[PDB]
Amino acid sequence: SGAIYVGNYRVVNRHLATHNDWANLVWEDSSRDLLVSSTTAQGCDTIARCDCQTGVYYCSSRRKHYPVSFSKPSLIFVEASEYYPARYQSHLMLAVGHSEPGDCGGILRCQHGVVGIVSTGGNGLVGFADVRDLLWLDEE
Ligand SMILES: O=C(NC1CC1)c1ccc2c(c1)OCO2
Ligand SMILES: [Zn+2]
Repeated sequence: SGAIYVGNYRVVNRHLATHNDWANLVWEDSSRDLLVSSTTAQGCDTIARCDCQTGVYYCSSRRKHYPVSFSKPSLIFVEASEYYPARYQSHLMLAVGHSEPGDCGGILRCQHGVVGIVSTGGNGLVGFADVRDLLWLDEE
């Protein structure tokens, strides 16, 4: 599990999105596994506007932050998880690391701030849903 809190906006994996998230929807995309919902109390995180391929992610199926090199956001054949079938996911940045289903929502961060959240995990690869192209989060 896990969310980003960029102001009064909560960023989560679309597949972990709660009834409250859907009842306070702002934007969602199934091909990315992203959804953003409105909050009443403000959060403590900032989004990265950059082309970094290095950072640190949180891996809940280990309780560790791991430093990683990660691939640029792309259309990636993911395969059967507990929460999706085998399929392509868009804007998925890839790194070599531990990612099980429940790791989803772990933050990937660089020197520029939050890069994205864990979305995918298979064959010793962790996949992150990029949020860097979503420029509209910082304002409004
Ligand atoms: O190891 C993977 N998981 C599923 C095969 C079981 C995996 C397969 C294809 C990918 C990928 C990850 O990231 C870029 O495209
Ligand atoms: Zn960066």
